[PDB]
Amino acid sequence: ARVRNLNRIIMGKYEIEPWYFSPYPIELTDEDFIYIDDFTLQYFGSKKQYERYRKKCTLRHPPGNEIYRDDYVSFFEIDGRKQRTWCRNLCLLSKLFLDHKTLYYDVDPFLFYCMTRRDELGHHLVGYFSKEKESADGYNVACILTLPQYQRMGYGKLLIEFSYELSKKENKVGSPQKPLSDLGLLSYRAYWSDTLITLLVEHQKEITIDEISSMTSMTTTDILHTAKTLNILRYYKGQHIIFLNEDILDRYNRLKAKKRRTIDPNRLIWKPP
Ligand SMILES: CC(=O)SCCNC(=O)CCNC(=O)[C@H](O)C(C)(C)COP(=O)(O)OP(=O)(O)OC[C@H]1O[C@@H](n2cnc3c(N)ncnc32)[C@H](O)[C@@H]1OP(=O)(O)O
Repeated sequence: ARVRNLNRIIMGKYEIEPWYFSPYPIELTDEDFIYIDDFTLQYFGSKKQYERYRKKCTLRHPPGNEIYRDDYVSFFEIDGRKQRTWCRNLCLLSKLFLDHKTLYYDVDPFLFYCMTRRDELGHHLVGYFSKEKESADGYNVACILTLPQYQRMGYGKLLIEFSYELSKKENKVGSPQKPLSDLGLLSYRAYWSDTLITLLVEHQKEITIDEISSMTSMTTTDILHTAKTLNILRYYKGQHIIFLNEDILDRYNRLKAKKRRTIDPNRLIWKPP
């Protein structure tokens, strides 16, 4: 009698192996897989069951308001309390790739911003980031995740950039919840670096900390840490600034050479509560 662990999830054409254990309320059997509907995120122990529900009539995108939509991606804002089932399913899926995550069942305190890529086939959920409706620490992100099958395609940086656009619209600085996984922290460091580098080349050769946080919603701490890492911190005109140098120009051009997609602030149709 085999009592197997969940060793693989079948999502669309993808067969993904979890990185960590997730509390799916499922029976342990001699099989080690479950089906995850790429639209509803519902889990099924049998292909037949999955098929049975797949036929049902359902929207083909996350259950929320589309507050951002460009030719590349869309962002849906979902209130956990309004979509408990879907969000709980999202959290169970997310935990498979997180060392730790708050109780998956309690989604009420969060707002989920799910990003989809649109094809000739429609919407495809590629990642998301949750956010406390009320954060005592002012965290502008709780967990952020790019589904495994879509990682290392630039989606994570888009998720992060979007979280800062919300903060900017809110007229507040923000920073991701600590502690961050290594993957998460390294992604933020790259984003913060790319951001200061782009500002120095496209905005001004010299910029004060205040100006930076005002334009990016990045906190003083994240700005200083990033500036020190790049060796671009100085004192000019009576205050601390970051400055441009050949290294930064080089980095900027290399960044641009990758012709990466970015978020257009003008397409964010959203008002904070
Ligand atoms: C806040 C918190 O509670 S934190 C927890 C953070 N989340 C996790 O740990 C969950 C598991 N991990 C993940 O979901 C992901 O690893 C994340 C979100 C941390 C990062 O997401 P990703 O989609 O992989 O990010 P992204 O692709 O933008 O990262 C850039 C990397 O992709 C590579 N890349 C992007 N597009 C391309 C492309 N077209 N061709 C080749 N490489 C590419 C970059 O070269 C870079 O590699 P590098 O980091 O060694 O320099």
